[PDB]
Amino acid sequence: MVLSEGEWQLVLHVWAKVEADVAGHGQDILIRLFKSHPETLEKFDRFKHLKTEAEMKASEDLKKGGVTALTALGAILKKKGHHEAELKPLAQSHATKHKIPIKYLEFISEAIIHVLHSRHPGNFGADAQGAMNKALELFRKDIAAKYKELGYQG
Ligand code: HEM
Repeated sequence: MVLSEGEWQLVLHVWAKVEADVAGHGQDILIRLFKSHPETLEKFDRFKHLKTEAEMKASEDLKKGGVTALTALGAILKKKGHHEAELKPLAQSHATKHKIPIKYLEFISEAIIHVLHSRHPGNFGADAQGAMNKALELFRKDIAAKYKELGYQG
C-alpha cells in the first residue's frame, strides 16, 4: 500500500523515542519475540541456547543483535517507502542464509508493536500504532516479493 506523510510522521515520531536507547528497546523486542514464539530463537545460532529471560537480558550478543536489526529497520522506515536498495541485502540474507519465513517477520512486527505500546503511550496511541502497522505491513509485503524473486517461498 502507500502511507501518507502524516502516517510516516507518526512512525518517525515514535522511532525518535526508540533512538534514545536503541539497545534497550532491542532487548525488550527480542525477548518478547522469543517468549511469545520460542521457535524463533532457534534461528540464532549464536545465542539459541539461552534458557531464561535473565540470561537473555545479560547476553551481549543478543543486545548487539537487537541494535543491528532495529538500526536497519530504522533506516528503512526513514526512507518512507523508498527502501528498494535497503531491502536487497536484507531479503537475500534472510531468505538464503538465515531462512526466516514471512510468518517470523510477522512475529517480530507484533513484538515491536507490543513493546512500543508498553513503553511509549505518549507517541503510540491508536493512530500511531495504525501507522506503524501500515509501515511494517509495507516492509513485509516488499520483502515477501523479494523473497519470491530470490527463490524462497518464505
Ligand atoms: C524487522 C525485521 C528484521 C530486520 C530489520 C533484521 C535485520 C538484520 C540485520 C541488519 C542483520 C545483519 C546483516 C544480515 O545478515 O542481513 C540480521 C541478521 C540476522 N537476522 Fe535479522 N532482521 C529482522 C528480522 C529477523 C527475524 C524475525 C529473525 C529470526 C526469527 C532474524 C534472524 C536473523 C539472524 C539469525 C541473523 C544473523 C545473526 C547473527 O549473525 O548472530 N531476523 N538481521
